[PDB]
Amino acid sequence: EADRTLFVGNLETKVTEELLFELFHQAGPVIKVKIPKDKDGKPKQFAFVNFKHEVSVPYAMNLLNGIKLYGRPIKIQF
Amino acid sequence: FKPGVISEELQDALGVTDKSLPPFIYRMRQLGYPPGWLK
Ligand SMILES: [Br-]
Repeated sequence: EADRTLFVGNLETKVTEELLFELFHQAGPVIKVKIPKDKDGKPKQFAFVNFKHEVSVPYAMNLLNGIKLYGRPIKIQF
Repeated sequence: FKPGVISEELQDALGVTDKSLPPFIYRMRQLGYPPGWLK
């Protein structure tokens, strides 16, 4: 009943799941980061960050929104 | 949990020139200790 998932968009193409893991690990313990695939297996330009605890979600919003990764500011809409 | 300690891959992604400058610690001091690390 607790939603511990963040949606993060506008990722630059070089951003990886391990990269986001380490980055959002600063805001709180991260369980997994998934970057979904396209119809041809292409990685999408957004990712799902799943935290261990719900409280990590609002904190990560303030700490990490707009941070530039490879010149592209991430957009945390969740 | 060591705040502002990051790998070289992340430093290049963040564009950090100087590795001794801790990133994210300045604002954590304002926001407070990340609640998800307390538990
Ligand atoms: Br910062």
